[PDB]
Amino acid sequence: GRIPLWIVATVAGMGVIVIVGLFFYGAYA
Amino acid sequence: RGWFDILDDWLKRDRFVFVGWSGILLFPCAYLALGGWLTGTTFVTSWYTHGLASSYLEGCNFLTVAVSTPANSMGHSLLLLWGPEAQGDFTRWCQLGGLWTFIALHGAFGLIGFMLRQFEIARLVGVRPYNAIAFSAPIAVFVSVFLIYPLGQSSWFFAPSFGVAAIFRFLLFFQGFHNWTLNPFHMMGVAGVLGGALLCAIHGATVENTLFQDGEGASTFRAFNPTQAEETYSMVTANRFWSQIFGIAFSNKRWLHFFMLFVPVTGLWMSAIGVVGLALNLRSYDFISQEIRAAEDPEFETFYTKNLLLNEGIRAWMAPQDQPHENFVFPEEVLPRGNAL
Amino acid sequence: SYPIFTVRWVAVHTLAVPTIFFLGAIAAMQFIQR
Amino acid sequence: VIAQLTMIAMIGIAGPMIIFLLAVRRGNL
Amino acid sequence: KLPEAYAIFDPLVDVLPVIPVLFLALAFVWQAAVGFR
Amino acid sequence: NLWERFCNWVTSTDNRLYVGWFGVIMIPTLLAATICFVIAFIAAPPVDIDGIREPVSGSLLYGNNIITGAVVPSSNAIGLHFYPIWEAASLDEWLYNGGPYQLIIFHFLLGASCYMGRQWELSYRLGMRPWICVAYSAPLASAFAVFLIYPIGQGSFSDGMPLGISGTFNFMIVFQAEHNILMHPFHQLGVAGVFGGALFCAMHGSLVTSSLIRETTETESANYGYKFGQEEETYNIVAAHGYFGRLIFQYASFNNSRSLHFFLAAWPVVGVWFTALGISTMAFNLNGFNFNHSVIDAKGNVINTWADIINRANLGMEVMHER
Amino acid sequence: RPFSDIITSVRYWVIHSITIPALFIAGWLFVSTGLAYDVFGTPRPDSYYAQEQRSIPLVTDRFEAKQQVETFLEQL
Amino acid sequence: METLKITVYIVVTFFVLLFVFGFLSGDPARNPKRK
Amino acid sequence: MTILFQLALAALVILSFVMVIGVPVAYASPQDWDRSKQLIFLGSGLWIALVLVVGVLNFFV
Amino acid sequence: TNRDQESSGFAWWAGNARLINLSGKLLGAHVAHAGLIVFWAGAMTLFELAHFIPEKPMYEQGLILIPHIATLGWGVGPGGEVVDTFPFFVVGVVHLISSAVLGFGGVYHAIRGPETLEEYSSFFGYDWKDKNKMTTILGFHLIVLGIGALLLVAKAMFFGGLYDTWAPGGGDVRVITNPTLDPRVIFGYLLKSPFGGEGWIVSVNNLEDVVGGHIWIGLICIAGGIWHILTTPFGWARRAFIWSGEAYLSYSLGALSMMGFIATCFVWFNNTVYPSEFYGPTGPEASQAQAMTFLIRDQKLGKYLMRSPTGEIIFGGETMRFWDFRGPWLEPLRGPNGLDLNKIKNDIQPWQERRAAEYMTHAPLGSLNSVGGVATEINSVNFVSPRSWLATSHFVLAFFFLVGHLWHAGRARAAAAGFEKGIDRESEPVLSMPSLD
Ligand code: CLA
Ligand code: CLA
Ligand code: CLA
Ligand code: CLA
Ligand code: CLA
Ligand SMILES: CC1=C(/C=C/C(C)=C/C=C/C(C)=C/C=C/C=C(C)/C=C/C=C(C)/C=C/C2=C(C)CCCC2(C)C)C(C)(C)CCC1
Ligand SMILES: CC1=C(/C=C/C(C)=C/C=C/C(C)=C/C=C/C=C(C)/C=C/C=C(C)/C=C/C2=C(C)CCCC2(C)C)C(C)(C)CCC1
Ligand SMILES: CC1=C(/C=C/C(C)=C/C=C/C(C)=C/C=C/C=C(C)/C=C/C=C(C)/C=C/C2=C(C)CCCC2(C)C)C(C)(C)CCC1
Ligand SMILES: CC1=C(/C=C/C(C)=C/C=C/C(C)=C/C=C/C=C(C)/C=C/C=C(C)/C=C/C2=C(C)CCCC2(C)C)C(C)(C)CCC1
Ligand SMILES: [Cl-]
Ligand SMILES: [Fe+2]
Repeated sequence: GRIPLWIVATVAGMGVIVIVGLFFYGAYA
Repeated sequence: RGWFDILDDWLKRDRFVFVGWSGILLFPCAYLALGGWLTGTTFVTSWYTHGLASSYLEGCNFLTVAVSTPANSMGHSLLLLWGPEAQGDFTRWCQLGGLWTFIALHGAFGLIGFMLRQFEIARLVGVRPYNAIAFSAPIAVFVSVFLIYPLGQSSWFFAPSFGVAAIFRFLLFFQGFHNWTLNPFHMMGVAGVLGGALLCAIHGATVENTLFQDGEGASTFRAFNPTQAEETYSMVTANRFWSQIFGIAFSNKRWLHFFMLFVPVTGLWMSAIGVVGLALNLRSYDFISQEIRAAEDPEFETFYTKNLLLNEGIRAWMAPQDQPHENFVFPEEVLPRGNAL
Repeated sequence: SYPIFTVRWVAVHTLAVPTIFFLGAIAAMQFIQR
Repeated sequence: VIAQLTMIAMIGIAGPMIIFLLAVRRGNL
Repeated sequence: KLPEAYAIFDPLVDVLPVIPVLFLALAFVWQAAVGFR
Repeated sequence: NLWERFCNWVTSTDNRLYVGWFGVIMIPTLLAATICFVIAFIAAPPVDIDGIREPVSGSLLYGNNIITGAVVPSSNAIGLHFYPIWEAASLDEWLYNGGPYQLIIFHFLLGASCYMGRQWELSYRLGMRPWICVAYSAPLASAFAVFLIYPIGQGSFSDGMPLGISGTFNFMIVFQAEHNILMHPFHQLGVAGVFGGALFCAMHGSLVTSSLIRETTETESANYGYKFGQEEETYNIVAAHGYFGRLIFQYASFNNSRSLHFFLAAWPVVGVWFTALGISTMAFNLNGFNFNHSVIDAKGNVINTWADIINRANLGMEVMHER
Repeated sequence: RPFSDIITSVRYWVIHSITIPALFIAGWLFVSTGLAYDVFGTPRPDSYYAQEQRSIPLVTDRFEAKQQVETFLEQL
Repeated sequence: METLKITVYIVVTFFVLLFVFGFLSGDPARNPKRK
Repeated sequence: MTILFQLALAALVILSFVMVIGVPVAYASPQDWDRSKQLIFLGSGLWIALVLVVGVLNFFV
Repeated sequence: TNRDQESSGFAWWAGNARLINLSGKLLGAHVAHAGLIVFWAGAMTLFELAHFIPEKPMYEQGLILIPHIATLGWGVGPGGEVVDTFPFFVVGVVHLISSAVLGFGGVYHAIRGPETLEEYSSFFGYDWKDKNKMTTILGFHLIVLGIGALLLVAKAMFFGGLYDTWAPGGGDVRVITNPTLDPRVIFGYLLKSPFGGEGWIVSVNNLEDVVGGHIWIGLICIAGGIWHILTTPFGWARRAFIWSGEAYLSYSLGALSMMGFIATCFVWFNNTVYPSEFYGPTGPEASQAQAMTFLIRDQKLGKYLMRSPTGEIIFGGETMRFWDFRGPWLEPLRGPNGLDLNKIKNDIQPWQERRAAEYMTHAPLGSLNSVGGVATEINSVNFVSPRSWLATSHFVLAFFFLVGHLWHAGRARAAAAGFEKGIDRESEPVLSMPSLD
């Protein structure tokens, strides 16, 4: 039915963290 | 009714984002300025105008990307995409710095649109338009720095580029070439900004620490009701505290909030006046009496003379790469050094 | 009940579609041999 | 390398996995 | 490096010091699960 | 007895200026620092801030105006040594080596710490919540960073900020030369703190001024619409919130006055905390980001960025401020 | 119309699990093909300089700057 | 120099002792609420 | 015994993952908690034994 | 029970303040946090060990925890050379396993354990206003801390010793046989000026004084623990302090802030308990080593000496601000009047020259993206000294803990007096006062 809002928030945060970490990894490479 | 009244009714409907008549100017121009900055810092080089890499595609990071100014040989050309420099070629337009003038002009008209939006919403809601009056100071700063200052100088090249490290270069350029810290209008601007930050912190802390107990919760935020008529904090206690701590205190809340309006707006306006002066190289570079004294007396040394030496070093060591159109070749012997004096 | 395509939708998508396009472009830049 | 990313993704799922399991089981979360 | 028998656990050791920070994040996840009540 | 009457007077809320115990430390130290600062700024002799016996004249009587005048920091030969008047052979030697700077900064730092304590003390005596002193801890940390912590890290009070206007500008330029503070994220957080503090100050002032409830006529100032100690609020926060919610979107606008004023306190205080910590960490030579030669082409040639222009300017400052 | 009420629905995530990866891949292919270099005129890492000479191709004319850029691009 | 040192030491000691014994003299009771 | 010690360490890692992900979800869900308690007791004893075994097998490699 | 705003009065962002009058859950939070600390110790040790090259110096590899183990003499030999790396592994593994145990206990007491301990026990159940119980717990913890200090003493005197950088030849692991138990020297360190050339307790320059001071501090902590177990606070102490949990927290916050500042200055200046073989040279050490190396070169070809404010022969130039530096590679060459020119011409050893060159190269100068050299350097070397990282991090932590001390001390006073939630509208204290003018 409805996805819980905290699940959406957590996965969006993890995607944001992965994107930022990829940018820093490229900054070191 | 007529088509104008129907359009006016639709433009001023309550929605999530208010549009208004001013939205027609604001939203396209603000969108284009922001999107042009993102596009330039992601993809567009500064190799042919500055000899610099300034995009993510070239390997720069968030601090070092910039939409750089056009080359000095462009003069003050508007650099329209259909203009005689680009001639409709989008790629050449990007290589020649046309995105800088794109962002600057669309940002200027977007700032106009935002101030008109402030007026329009103040008129519809029913409040006085003091927010637009306060927004006149960032507009004055933007116009003086990004438009009036390069128009006074030789070209758009000496305007600030839209980037973090480019703005830092602009700061250091103004120190080295203009002695901008010595300018009294910049001093009034610094006083306005720092006093505004002080007033912000001190008013927030004073209100937070003179609150009335309006609930039994230890976290006091929920004890405020937006529709209540009583003030949420004690002005008498705050006045007493600052009278006994500092000597003086606000006793009129309206004068306090007008003063919070007044201080940073006046500071930014004074700094804009100083930048207008710097557009014509009307600097506060030196004190004539101190220069005469230093010329007569070789042992006379103040912090002002040391700052002049630092400015000379900045100019000579940054000019060949910061102004590559001039083809400055400074041999190592003419470069100022501390062990050479 | 609630409509789909409003002014809020246009504002969100004009900010969000090029954001995802640019993020993909910037990641592909992260995997470029310097 | 793939092993380090796999392990950190495994742990960073394992935390929210505890939260999700406790939310499903209706515990004292 | 590590002792030579402890050789296939190098990625795990590489991600070990990160873990306490996640605990802080975990609190917010838990607080998001209960709606920050 | 005498001590009880003295204690009742010291902690009295009926004094025009509150003293308190923090005040019995604060008043003599700040008075000493003020008197010594005025005398040094007017009439101090030149100070050999280096050891090369080439003194820097900072007072008004020796050829400075208000802008160029300063109290010169103590000598590099002193270093971090405690240099009171009695540790010099003569008063002229104490003045020559920059002893007034040490006296002024030590009394000032002590007095300003006790100013923070006195703010807490009066808030306690008036039944207030106590956290105005926490907000004051951000400029106090900045003063400690530029007067004490940076000299400790660099190993000499000659590297403290001079007590003047042009001396302050010299401190800024040399700091950028040696540490690249503009590229330090803590200083960037500080700039965000002060620019945002000015923005939010102008914003809150303009929004409260915009929504003032009509109590007067056009022939009188609107400030007379407010009376000191009135129970009712002088402006309509609902109207201001409706305006600001329509200006951006509804959920970017505070509807809670207490949350709004906490944000007003919190933003510049945290920003100035971080910039004070930035000065304090560059004291131990943990400098700003160094992006020199970060773009290389296929043939190995360096492609300059804006950071390399900043580096050239920093090199120009660095070769000038030495020797 | 509430943002939480739509991002917590399933239809939103079906539509955007389709659309968001396609836009990400489109940006990825915009860079990884090299079309971005051609569109915005950004030099490739081997085309900053000529074969041997190390001169930055600054433009020095206003009305023939396009020809100066074309002349430099014709040298590599 | 030394008489100045003794004078400064006496004054500093006097004010520091004032501070310490003043905050020892029932300071939490000196508030308009409880005690 | 390189193969035995590596297997013991892998079992220690897997059991530590089970205990990390399973002890709080049993402590905070008190329904039918006797079985959960005996499972936690067995897991803790096996974890202590695995730590001791990994230490001595490290000494025996 | 008390896990929301309505029941507790605290929001989610102050939700740990819901633990104040809940002794079992508070104990769970503390034990779980201690598990976090031990976990970081073990995991960071294993991380540093995994990338550790024992041949290269530690300070070139971004290490802060392995130098702490090496300073205790575990795994090191003469000159700071690593002769074994297994003790680092043991320290990391034992910390990791103990952190698993502490995490189990913290999770148990936070979730499954009793919410309050006053029903289950009288020994562990406490009230914040119970001054005798608070002093009893303080006494227990004082005895534990004294035992820890004596554990350091036992490591120094009976189990291998400590790494002495002041040992002749270039430092070695030495057993401390004669600790300085004379209270005159120890409390002279306590009474020394913190300014330049004196430096307070940061200026301790031999391990005999370190071990003697730790014997004194262990005996003092044990005696104070016994004193607080067997006594109750006096009238002046009851009248002086606020007796509540937030007040005790604020007292500890002020103490920790002071300790953080002291540790910052200790790791920045002291090269005895932070040997330069492991942490790298100090700033003064690197500057003086540059002056020494330049003097040696220029003599190998009088240009680097001056006469100091007090008459000693010191190095010249900007390094004259660092003339109070003392180092093991330099003190053989310092005579009664300072640096003797004859000792630097015909009495120097190769190890001192090698130390001086290595320390000249690795000055504590770096950038936030870990690039060495001055701010105007190309991105050539990837090195920031561990001294810089430790000093900067602990200054930041010490300042924020001073801020937290101010916050919690003010809130404890306001809450004890009863106006922490705001001003009572019905009786505002300023309104009953007469006007100032
Ligand atoms: C709010 C809307 C708005 C506004 C105010 C502007 C404003 C501007 N844009 Mg712009 N733009 C917009 C939206 C807007 N834009 C949108 C939505 C796009 C994307 C499609 C663009 C894309 C764009 C590009 C690509 C460029 C600009 C540029 C410019 C600048 C110069 C424009 C110029 O010289 O033409 C002025 C033209 C008019 C004012 C039209 C007046 C119409 C008259 C009054 C009616 C009568 C005309 C008549 C019927 C026609 C007869 C013609 C016949 C004789 C042949 C100017 C600041 C240029 C720039 O920034 O240079 C650096 C540029 O190159 N714009
Ligand atoms: C060091 C960090 C730390 C620690 C130890 C605690 C500890 C605690 N908090 Mg807390 N908190 C923290 C940070 C921390 N907090 C932060 C950063 C915030 C801000 C978001 C909060 C906000 C907050 C609120 C708002 C509340 C608490 C409460 C509590 C207490 C009860 C929690 C509970 O019942 O869990 C319930 C949650 C669960 C059962 C979910 C599972 C969580 C488990 C423990 C995860 C364990 C993971 C770990 C890897 C397992 C290892 C086990 C293995 C060793 C065998 C507990 C003592 C509550 C309280 O005071 O109670 C009266 C309360 O209302 N906290
Ligand atoms: C041993 C130290 C210690 C202890 C036990 C406490 C305990 C407490 N504090 Mg306190 N505090 C401390 C140090 C400490 N503090 C310090 C050093 C400061 C200064 C910054 C403060 C400032 C402070 C304030 C301003 C307040 C408290 C409050 C509280 C109470 C509730 C805390 C809570 O739920 O937080 C929940 C935890 C969070 C919301 C987490 C916040 C996240 C932090 C700020 C960012 C961390 C960044 C990290 C270090 C690095 C980046 C990580 C990366 C992921 C980005 C509780 C009694 C509250 C109170 O008075 O209640 C009575 C309150 O309002 N504290
Ligand atoms: C700060 C530390 C601390 C404190 C004060 C307590 C306090 C308590 N625990 Mg607890 N516990 C802790 C840590 C702590 N625990 C840890 C780390 C674990 C995981 C192993 C546990 C696991 C645990 C369980 C599973 C239970 C308790 C229970 C109890 C309660 C009764 C204890 C009793 O009767 O034992 C009497 C005293 C002893 C048996 C003596 C124990 C001596 C130990 C084993 C040796 C210690 C050596 C040395 C001093 C410690 C050095 C550690 C150092 C490295 C830090 C009491 C409130 C019980 C409870 O609440 O029931 C309702 C219960 O069932 N605890
Ligand atoms: C963690 C350590 C700790 C803590 C928190 C306490 C806490 C306490 N002790 Mg205590 N104590 C300890 C360790 C500790 N003790 C140890 C190890 C010993 C053995 C030596 C003692 C011996 C002891 C005795 C004999 C007495 C106490 C007392 C007290 C109580 C009053 C504290 C007070 O007003 O002192 C604050 C200190 C002062 C008011 C003295 C003036 C300090 C000046 C102003 C500051 C100077 C320091 C300055 C910052 C510079 C630092 C370095 C300097 C020395 C050069 C309080 C409950 C008293 C009590 O009530 O007994 C039950 C008491 O008479 N303690
Ligand atoms: C110029 C031009 C144009 C235009 C275009 C446009 C309009 C575009 C747009 C564009 C866009 C519109 C883009 C976007 C982008 C974005 C991005 C790229 C983003 C990123 C992000 C990130 C990175 C994130 C961040 C964050 C934040 C901010 C906060 C928190 C943290 C984080 C980090 C998460 C046209 C053709 C018309 C015309 C011609 C010219
Ligand atoms: C030693 C080791 C181990 C252990 C481990 C552990 C102990 C773990 C834990 C872990 C954990 C404990 C984890 C956690 C995680 C978490 C996460 C990953 C989270 C995140 C978060 C986020 C993403 C957020 C979001 C949000 C919210 C929710 C709200 C607001 C908004 C935001 C966005 C902020 C093992 C067994 C493996 C094995 C052996 C080794
Ligand atoms: C209360 C609570 C909390 C917290 C919690 C905590 C904080 C906990 C802790 C916990 C902990 C603290 C844990 C720990 C764990 C650990 C473990 C489980 C470990 C394991 C390990 C192992 C298994 C090892 C292995 C090895 C070896 C033996 C050698 C070398 C290699 C390797 C590494 C593989 C929170 C905030 C969330 C929320 C609210 C509630
Ligand atoms: C190990 C060692 C050592 C030794 C050490 C020692 C022996 C220490 C001790 C120390 C000590 C023995 C310390 C003490 C401290 C103290 C303090 C820190 C105090 C505080 C106080 C207070 C806080 C008070 C307050 C008050 C007042 C002011 C008034 C009234 C109110 C009240 C109560 C609040 C040495 C260096 C030789 C060497 C190296 C190693
Ligand atoms: Cl200079
Ligand atoms: Fe206000």
